[PDB]
Amino acid sequence: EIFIYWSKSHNFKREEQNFVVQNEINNMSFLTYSVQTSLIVATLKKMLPIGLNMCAPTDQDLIMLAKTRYALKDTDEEVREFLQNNLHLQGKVEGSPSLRWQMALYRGLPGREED
Amino acid sequence: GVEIETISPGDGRTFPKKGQTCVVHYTGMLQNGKKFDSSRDRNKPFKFRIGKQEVIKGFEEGAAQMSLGQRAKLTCTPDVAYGATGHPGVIPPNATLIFDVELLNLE
Amino acid sequence: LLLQTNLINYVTSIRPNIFVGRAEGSTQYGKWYFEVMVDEVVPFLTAQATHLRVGWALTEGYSPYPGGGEGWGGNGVGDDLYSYGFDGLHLWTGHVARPVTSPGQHLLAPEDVVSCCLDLSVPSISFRINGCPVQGVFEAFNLDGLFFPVVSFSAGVKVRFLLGGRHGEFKFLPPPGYAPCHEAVLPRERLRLEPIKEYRREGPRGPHLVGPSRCLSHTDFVPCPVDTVQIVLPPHLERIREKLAENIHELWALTRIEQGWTYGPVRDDNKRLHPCLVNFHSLPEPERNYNLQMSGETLKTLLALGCHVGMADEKAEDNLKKTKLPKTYMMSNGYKPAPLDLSHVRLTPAQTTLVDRLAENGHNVWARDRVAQGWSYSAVQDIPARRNPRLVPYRLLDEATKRSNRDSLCQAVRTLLGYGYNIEPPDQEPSQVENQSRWDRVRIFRAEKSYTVQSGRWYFEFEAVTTGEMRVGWARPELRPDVELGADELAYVFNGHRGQRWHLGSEPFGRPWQSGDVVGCMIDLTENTIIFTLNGEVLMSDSGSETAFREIEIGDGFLPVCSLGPGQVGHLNLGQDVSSLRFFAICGLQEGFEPFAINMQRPVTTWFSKSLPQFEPVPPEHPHYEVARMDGTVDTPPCLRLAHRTWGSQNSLVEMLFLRLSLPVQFHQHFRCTNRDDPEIILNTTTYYYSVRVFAGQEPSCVWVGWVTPDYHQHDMNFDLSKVRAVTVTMGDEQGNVHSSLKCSNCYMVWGGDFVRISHTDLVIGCLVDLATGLMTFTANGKESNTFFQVEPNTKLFPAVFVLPTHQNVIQFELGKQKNIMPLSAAMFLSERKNPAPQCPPRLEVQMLMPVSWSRMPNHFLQVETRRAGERLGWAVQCQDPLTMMALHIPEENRC
Repeated sequence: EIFIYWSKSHNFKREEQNFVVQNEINNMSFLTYSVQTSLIVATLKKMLPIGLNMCAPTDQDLIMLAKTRYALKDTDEEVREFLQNNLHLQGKVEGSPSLRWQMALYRGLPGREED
Repeated sequence: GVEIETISPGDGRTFPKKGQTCVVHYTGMLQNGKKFDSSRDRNKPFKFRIGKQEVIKGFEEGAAQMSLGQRAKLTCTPDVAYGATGHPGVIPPNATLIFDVELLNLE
Repeated sequence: LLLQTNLINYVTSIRPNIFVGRAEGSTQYGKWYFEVMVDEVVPFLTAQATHLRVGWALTEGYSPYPGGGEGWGGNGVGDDLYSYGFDGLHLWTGHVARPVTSPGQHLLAPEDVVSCCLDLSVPSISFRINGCPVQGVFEAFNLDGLFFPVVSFSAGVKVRFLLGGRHGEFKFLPPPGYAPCHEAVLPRERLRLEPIKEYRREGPRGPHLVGPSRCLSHTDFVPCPVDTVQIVLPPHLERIREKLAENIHELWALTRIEQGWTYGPVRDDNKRLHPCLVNFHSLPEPERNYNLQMSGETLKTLLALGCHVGMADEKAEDNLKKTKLPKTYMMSNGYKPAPLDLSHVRLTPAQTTLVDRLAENGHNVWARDRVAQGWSYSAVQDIPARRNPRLVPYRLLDEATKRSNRDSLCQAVRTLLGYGYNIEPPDQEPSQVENQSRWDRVRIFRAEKSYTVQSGRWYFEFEAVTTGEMRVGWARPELRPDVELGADELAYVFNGHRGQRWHLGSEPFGRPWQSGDVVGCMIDLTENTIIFTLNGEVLMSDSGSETAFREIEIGDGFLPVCSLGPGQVGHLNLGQDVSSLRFFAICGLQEGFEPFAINMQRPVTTWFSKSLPQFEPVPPEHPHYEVARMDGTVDTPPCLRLAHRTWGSQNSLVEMLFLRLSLPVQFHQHFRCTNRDDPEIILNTTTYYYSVRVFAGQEPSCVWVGWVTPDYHQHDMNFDLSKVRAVTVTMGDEQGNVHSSLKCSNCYMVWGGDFVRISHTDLVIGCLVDLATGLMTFTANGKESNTFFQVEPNTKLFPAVFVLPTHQNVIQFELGKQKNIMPLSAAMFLSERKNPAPQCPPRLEVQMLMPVSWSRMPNHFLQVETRRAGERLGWAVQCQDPLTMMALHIPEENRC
């Protein structure tokens, strides 16, 4: 959510730029203005695998779809609903045998049955 | 003629005779080392009766000298073998044959 | 002409880890006697008769890679001139089946106690099956390397590998003067069966992909120490050696104090009774003499090794004196304590750098004394037999006794250093281990070329069990098996022992791995990047970067590869079952990467790099060598010249180019025993001819012109006519009146140096062959040489020359005839057996010797069991499951 807020507010980005440049923070030893060296991106870059792990395979379609919807920039509520109705849409990935092994793995997790 | 190289000793009491059916699992080869026929690959033993010239004379004599349950190695020179013509497509002319035979049963 | 196929059983051999040999003043006994008791053997478990041979072999060369070698495969014990086998009816060697007579002969059956032997005094290998002597002995065989006992079996066997003493108790008895085979193992290791040159070991989680294994060499049993003549008495050495000896003699006295026995004044040395603390001078004049000599000669070894004993800031008082304690009082024979306290000073690791090899040049020199006296190494104390359990160099000596030697030198140097002397070890400079092992240090396991990925994020794992020179990564399909990984452009790999990404060189990267370190290899082709995860964490470069390499052009494709070095094992988990992959979920799954063998339900076939040199055609674009066809005019015959392009420049590479023409000549299956060309002679002759014109600037002492049998697999960079396989299968009709001595070999040539800047001109060497009588003769510029070889029927022979270039014009094959001797084109082809005109069709090509070539790993290896069957029954091999390939035999090369 922090990242998402950041990508919208231009003044937020310019302030990040001014801060990193004027106080002479290395942004290099921090890695050990460049947006990548900014910790704003790095937090999510490292934290992304967890979030993706929170979603089972059958959902990535909706993700792109919701990603598609964010091209229109549907409200949080709007994308939420446009994925709520498409409950039939995600699933039946047995028709996609390429997803079977991913499915089996995310089942074999300490995460329990399909709760 | 033929020769008897006792690769493994059989019984030595009983021998094939006239009017008896001998069964063999023969794997065979040219003198250089190439292999032409093997019963073992076919998976069925080969049958013949000492006397009516089923096979080349040499093979018959060689299997006649043998005992029961005795592997051996016949070496049929061309004259007691197919001979000058040779089996067309399999045996070249005037070739000497070597036969890893094994007299299994005598009935 | 047509390629030929057959179904052949796997054959696999197991040796014990005994190794013996002989060399100049070597520390190894000669006679060796071991038995093999068959317990049960099915004769015909498959189409092929069950394979079982017994014999010895040679260390360097016996590499029976599972699969297909020479002939129809099944290279057990005795299918090469490095091995010497036996079968109950034959004496196998060099892939020949010469028979043999033993009383009541019969192929290897249950309860056959094959009593093999080996006396390398001559060289000889005799057998005694089931008690009756085998009337056939190998002789004259080569003696470089080490000989180990080895049986060879197909499926469905069982043999017990008796070894004397408690490892099998010799049903029969070793002939007089012979030795058990268990007293040949070194103390540094134990006894265990093992296979030979394995590239795969089934492991707990799966295969292991072991790399090359380092064996001993016949020298390493002989010691090579420094001497005791070339050093003198320097001044301060003359000043200090007396004090050194005075202290160390009594320290050695006190080392064994009350340990074995309590001192009795009956004896003053040699039986654990030697305190002599006050007085070591009155001790035996030889004894005290070589005590002063221990101190001196020790310093003298320091000099030869190269220290510079030089005093520093003087130490005259640091509270130093022989400490008086009630324990070990012993007024008798000296009350003055040996150890003067030395707490105020210590010993830096540099003096240890000296002390270890000081213990060497002590122990090894004593061993060089004993072996000169007559003793030899053993594993059982044999006093009157003059054999001991420690007659080895320092390397192979037991750990504890090495530490005891180091303790003696520790007390000596501890007495010594405290005088400000600047003892220091000059460093010792490494170099190349040898010239032939340039390629014999890496095996490059890759998947098949048919799995080339060209898209999609792929991933796998490679658990580096050991930390050695082993690297893993993606590689391009045309991977050269001769150059190491990453030196070329065809490899993007990651070395672990240093920690180094590798491509067209090495760059710093990541951290070195320890054991059990999964190194997850990824590839993101859409972004054209490669990433490496050492234990989950992404290996970050020595910079802000994350991927190891960027902008990897898709090109032809990529496929996994792993190089494993000496002693280096691993595990290539391409992950057919993803759960077996250990780190895929932690990194590689939440990013779009799929495992490599994600749906290849059948396991991914892998190909490695053999180290069996086979002849290969001259690359039409070779960096250096250039073969030129030259059609023959009315005078010169057709000729395949060889030229060196790069001579006299940078990368003017020089090395022996083992050349060989493609098609062989085959002798007659039966031997004949019992100006212009005359028509009848040239129509009924059998002598054939070819010749090699070694040019000016190519020293004739650097060419070897002749023939090679189709089993020449010797890429020797120090070649000479003494490094060629040989054997003499002497068969006797009885103990006397031996009646046949066949001489066998794998290479028949003459060295041009015999026939030759006393002069500078072109030289020509001809090679005649009489196919009917088997005789072979060589001509030298017109004369007749002295050499002549006589080869048995059906023998195949390739024309071949071995040249070390010394000019941009090395040699020239000259396919021509003489008066009444047909050329080679008559033999090599059948439709020209009556054509007296020399010919050179395109199939007759020049082929060099490439030391390494790719080959397949069978998807199903044999499963053999090894186990101590009991104290009295010895070790017990056993194989039961049948397993067959379908070989492909190329008739001309006698290769499958």
